[PDB]
Amino acid sequence: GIVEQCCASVCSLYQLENYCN
Amino acid sequence: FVNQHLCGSHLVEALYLVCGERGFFYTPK
Ligand SMILES: [Cu+2]
Repeated sequence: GIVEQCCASVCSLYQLENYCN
Repeated sequence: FVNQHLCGSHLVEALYLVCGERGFFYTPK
C-alpha cells in the first residue's frame, strides 16, 4: 500500500489525498 | 507538485500537510 509505495518507491501528494478523511 | 520519497515519520508529516483538518488514516501493512 501507500506507506510501502512512498518509502520503497515514490508517491505524489495527490496519491496521499486518498488517505484523508 | 513533485514526486516524493517518504519513509517513517516523514510520511505522516506529509499526510498531515495534505489532509490538515480533514484528518487522515495511517495504515501500514
Ligand atoms: Cu529522517
